[PDB]
Formats: sequence, structure tokens, C-alpha cells
Amino acid sequence: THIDYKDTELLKRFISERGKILPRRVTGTSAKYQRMLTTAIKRSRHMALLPYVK
Amino acid sequence: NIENGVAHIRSTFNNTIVTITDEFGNALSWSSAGALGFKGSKKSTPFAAQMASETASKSAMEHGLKTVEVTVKGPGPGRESAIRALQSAGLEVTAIRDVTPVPHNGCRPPKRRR
Amino acid sequence: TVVRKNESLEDALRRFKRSVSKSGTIQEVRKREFYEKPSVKRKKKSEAARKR
Amino acid sequence: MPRKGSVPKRDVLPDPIHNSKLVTKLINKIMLDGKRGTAQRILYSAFDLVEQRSGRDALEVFEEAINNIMPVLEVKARRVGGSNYQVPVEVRPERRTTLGLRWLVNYARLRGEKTMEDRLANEILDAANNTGGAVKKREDTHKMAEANKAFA
RNA sequence: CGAAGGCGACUUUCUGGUCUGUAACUGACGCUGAUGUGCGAAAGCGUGGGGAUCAAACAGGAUUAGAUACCCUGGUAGUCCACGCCGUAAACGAUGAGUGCUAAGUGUUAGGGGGUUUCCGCCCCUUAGUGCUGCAGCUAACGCAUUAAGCACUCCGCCUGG
Repeated sequence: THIDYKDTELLKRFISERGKILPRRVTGTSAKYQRMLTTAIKRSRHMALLPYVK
Repeated sequence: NIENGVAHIRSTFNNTIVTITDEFGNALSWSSAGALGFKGSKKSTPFAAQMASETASKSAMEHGLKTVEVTVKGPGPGRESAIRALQSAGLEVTAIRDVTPVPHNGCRPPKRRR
Repeated sequence: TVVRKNESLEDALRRFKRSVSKSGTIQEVRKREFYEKPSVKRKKKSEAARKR
Repeated sequence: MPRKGSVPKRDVLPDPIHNSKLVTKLINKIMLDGKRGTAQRILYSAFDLVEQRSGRDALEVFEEAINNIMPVLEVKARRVGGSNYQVPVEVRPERRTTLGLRWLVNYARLRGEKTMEDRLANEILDAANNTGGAVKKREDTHKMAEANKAFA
């Protein structure tokens, strides 16, 4: 699914205040778990948890 | 009026220049890369502020900066010893703020940090 | 953002190095500034999970 | 001459009088064809003038000179190409400048005649406490490559 | 993934479509080929920007026994995006697109059946592919091949001197 903003409870190891994702082999995941890692976390991680750049 | 001054250092890979300024923008003076015989962007050497920036800082004597806080926006060889002119007369190098911006990002581009 | 004290400045050769690289999204920082080519990196751009 | 390169060199042997080759290489500066008939005497009217003008023999006050001529520590650099790239370096007796025999202080023979008989006794004692004089043994092989800082 | 040129920031979209596990079901209802489908990258291409970067030109420098050139900031446009594209690339698969195999193997993205469930992992079946090799076949050889440069049923176009 598209895990929402507080839906990083067992995933804030992956979340960061300042920009750290774990890619595929970093968690040993396939192309659904890594994919939620890289897309579905972002609703919590990017919009008001990561200043990209100015 | 002591303990007030920042060596806000605009040092890239070259161009070891640093303003011996206040903690915020008022800009007293400097021994920068246009100050100790050089011009800048080939001064990848500390002698902007190897020795002769604390010449300026102690000719001022108003900072008394126990915290001189070189603030960088890039690399530089002479920048780690651009703070030797904050150790020469000994103004107690205490911080290294080597950061590029992360405010956020105006529009269909103007531009800002990478 | 970094304040390091208690170090010499002819020894600042070692103090100016160690707060740089640590970021898993070091790219998703950079976003909207300066964007480049993978040309020689097309040796390694069939790559993991970007969109395929 | 590459592909090939360069490898170390030769040296000298002492004498049964004092067990010293510092005097030997200095005679080998003058060792005419095996006929050292008074090249021996020219050496013994050169080398004796540091042991005579300075009271101590070849091993104490001459040591002020002959601790500092062909090396233990000299100036040298490595394969770095056409740049400055200079730093102090420890060395062996292969290529030679700062413990036994080499370059500057001690031209024994450089005064106002065209002689060898008395000229060697003339300009000899300047390496009493390793103080310059004229080009035979050390002085100027110590102070090479420590100049540029700002506009380097 | 797209008709291609090609397709890249991500929250999202249609998730269109791939996609494999189910496929719930009337009775040839398709490939190529009159139709017709669209564009195809740039050099260049019909408006503000554009000389801001880069950048030809010019400057200006000079190797060692040789420039204005490798050298380029000011800088000529151009570069570039909010209104028009050509039908060209090593778009090369030098290898056209339907029915199916060629001992087959191979580890694997997807989606599944699962055992064991693990501590989300070990083992078996799996295919669009993914690669790897590798049987037959292939041509002179290059070298191709369960996914052609083979094998038996479809069309297309090419040319049998250039």
C-alpha cells in the first residue's frame, strides 16, 4: 500500500529527519518491499521530513 | 564587547577567502585571498588566513572571539589552515560549519543547493 | 551545522573531513539544482528498482 | 641511458695507520697511476692541517666535518614528475651527501699559486666546526628545498 | 513501458497496458498486408528570452627551434524553455512482424502454487521475459540458437552483378 504519514512505525529505522533511505539489498527485499520502501515511505519521509535542497 | 565574531569562510576547492565578520552580517574586515598578496581561485593556500587574519583580528581586538566558527560552503586546502590565523594570535577555533544550503527551493527554477 | 572544538589547526587536515558523505538519499537531497548524464554509467544503469 | 634504470655505485677502503678511509678517498682524488710518489706527501700536507690547526685527530674535531659529508640523511625525492613535491628524506650510502666524503666545505688547494705542493696546505682548514670555506666536502648540501608557502 | 524518436526527481494519476495464479465464457471472430495511425533525436526547425552558463569568431597568450589552434573568460549568434518539426543517427538486430519447438540447462525481476513458514528466509513447479551458456540446425567463417544467423505451418518487402 501507500503507507501514510504516521505509517512509519516499524519503518522509521528507514525514515530520517535529514535524508537516509535503505536501498534494496540494504534490507534484502524484493520488488514489492523495496518498492514500498522507496515510494510509500515518501509520503511520510519527503513532505515535511526531508528538506531536499533550497 | 568581547566574544563576538565569525570567520565566515567563502572557501571553495580554491579561493581560500574568509570574512572576519560579526556572527551575523555586518562584515568588519578580513585577511582573505585578496588580502595577503593573492587574488583568489588559485589561492588554494591558507595565507589568506594562515597567520595574517589574526593580525586583523587582534588589530581589531573587539571580537575577543573564543568562538570564531569558520563557516564554509565548499572544500579548500588552505581553509583548514585559514583557521591558523585564528590560532596564530589564538582566538580559540571552536566550530567548523561546512554546510551548503537546505532551505527550500522557490520555483520553476531559480536555483539553490545541490 | 557542525561545531567541533578541541583540535589543532595544522591538525585540521583531519578535522575538516568527517561530516560529509553520510546520507542514503544523498541524491534526493540535491533535487532541483544541477542535473547530469549517466553516459559512462550506463555500464551500471539497468540498475535496481527506480521504475522497473 | 630507461626501460633499464640505475643502481648504486662504488666507494673506498681505509688505511692501517688510523683505520680511516676519509683520508683514502682524499688521496684517491690524487692517486696518480699507482705513482703516488709525493701525492702521499701532498695528502699528508693536506689532511694533517685539520688535525694540527685543530688540536684533535681525525676522529673528534675532524668528526665535526666527517660526520657531515656522504650520507645518512640527505635531500632527495621520489617519482613525482615535473612538480615541486619536496620533503626531507632519510637515505643510505648509495647516492651520497651528508656523513663521509662529498661536496663543499673543504677545497684544500684553492689559493694564489698554480701549485699542488703548498696549495693543499693553504685553503684546507675551514672544516674545523663545519663552516663553509671552498668547494670540496660538504657545507651547501643541507639547505635545498624549503622556500615557497603562499604563491607556491 | 511506448507507434517510434525513445520512455528518469520524487507524494500521487491512468495505472492505462506488461504481468503471472485464477482466469468466470460465445464460437475463428488474427499476423502481415489497399485503407489509414502518429510522430522520430539532434545539426537545423517558424515568437520573448539567449551571449545567464557553455560558445564558435575576435582578443590573448605562447611551448621547444611554431598560432588566432589543444586554451578560453568579455563575447557573435547559438545553446534554452511558455506558440511549429522534419521523416535523417552505430534509431544496428547490418538480421522485418503471426502458429510452435531446436538436450536443454541456467540464477533471476514480476506474478503465483506452495512445502518449510522462516525470522519473510531454505527446497520444488513456474512462465513474459532476465541473462548465461548450451542440443540440433546455421552460413565460408565470422558467429548465431528453447529468446537466431535452425527447425515444420503466416504475410511482408528486398534483390539474383554491381
